[PDB]
Amino acid sequence: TNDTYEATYAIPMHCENCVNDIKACLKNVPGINSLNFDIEQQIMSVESSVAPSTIINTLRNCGKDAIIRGAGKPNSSAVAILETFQKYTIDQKKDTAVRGLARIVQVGENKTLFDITVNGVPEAGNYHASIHEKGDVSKGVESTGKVWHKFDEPIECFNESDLGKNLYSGKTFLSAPLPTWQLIGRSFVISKSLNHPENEPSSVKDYSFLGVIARSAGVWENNKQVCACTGKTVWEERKDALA
Amino acid sequence: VQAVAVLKGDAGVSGVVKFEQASESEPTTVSYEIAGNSPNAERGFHIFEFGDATNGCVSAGPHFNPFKKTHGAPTDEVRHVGDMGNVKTDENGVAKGSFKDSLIKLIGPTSVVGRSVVIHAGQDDLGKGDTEESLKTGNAGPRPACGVIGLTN
Ligand SMILES: [Zn+2]
Ligand SMILES: [Zn+2]
Repeated sequence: TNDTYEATYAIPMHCENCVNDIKACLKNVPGINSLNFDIEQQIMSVESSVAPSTIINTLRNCGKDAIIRGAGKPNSSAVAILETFQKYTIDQKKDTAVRGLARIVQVGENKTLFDITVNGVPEAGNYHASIHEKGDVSKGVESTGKVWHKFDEPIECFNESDLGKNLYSGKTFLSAPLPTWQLIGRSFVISKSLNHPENEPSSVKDYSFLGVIARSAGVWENNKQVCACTGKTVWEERKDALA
Repeated sequence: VQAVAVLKGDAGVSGVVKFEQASESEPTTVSYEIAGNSPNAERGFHIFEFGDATNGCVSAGPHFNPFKKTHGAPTDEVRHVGDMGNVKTDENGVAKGSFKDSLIKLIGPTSVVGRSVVIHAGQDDLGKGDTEESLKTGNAGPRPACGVIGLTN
């Protein structure tokens, strides 16, 4: 079981039993080689073959809220936020465009893990992930060129979404002999053939969301905490209240 | 080698940035067009170390600084390789221009492919300010739209 990678998650742990509960919360999660608690900087370093989502969710269902801050050797991990590039008749009027996330981690000289999550698709069903030639999302999936690699495990979206009472979600933990260096810069696409393409006022055939595969900070590689902003005006705030 | 980043963001600012570079040694040519910006003004324009936005600005890290230096202007010698200074905007809030850089590269160990491009809501003080702050971000304030640099053509 070489497919292990190290990840660091920030979780508050400055209470009497905080750590013990985390230790407890993950005790049954198969696939975890080790946990390290740096109580000082309140960070949990985790060695495993598990999907980051698994770690983050197992903890959520236990009230503990963890925030991943790094994963893998530097330059061994990537992230791809999956968004739609047009609105569908089946989407909701006031929705944003995010639909899923592909968190990539290299675990072998030639083998990377893919923690694919989809939360909130309007049409239940089996979606298909694949990596496309280009990381150009200027014209949606069209501007991404031909397929670079097609995954086979489907992404079953039938579970109920915490977002909407009738939205769906899914997840799938794939693995491919694709090194991270050939992945970054390209695009990750998840799409399904629409059940009724007839109802979309456009030549649209598939319901798809994608994103360019970006570089993610490796374990202990990024310590940015906050960031620049301005404002917080009361006179500005009033004008907004009386528009 | 060609790259491109599409700038989006819930701020009404949006646009596209293109990169061209024949060989690692030769300079990269940056081309850009961005609407939604304030009219007749200057806006910061940096390349962050990561493209990961799973946590916004934070997950993106600081300005891509492979050579461990301080914040500066594209002109200055001492600068983060991701310091593209300020882009000017016409009377319609549209910034349109191009330039060449010798530090920014689409090839080799310092490739910016996969990292993100951002445009701020304020003017970049190019590190010519007082504060330590100035030598870090340059005080360009908030960042209304960004994007990941991806391979293309
Ligand atoms: Zn404390
Ligand atoms: Zn800088």
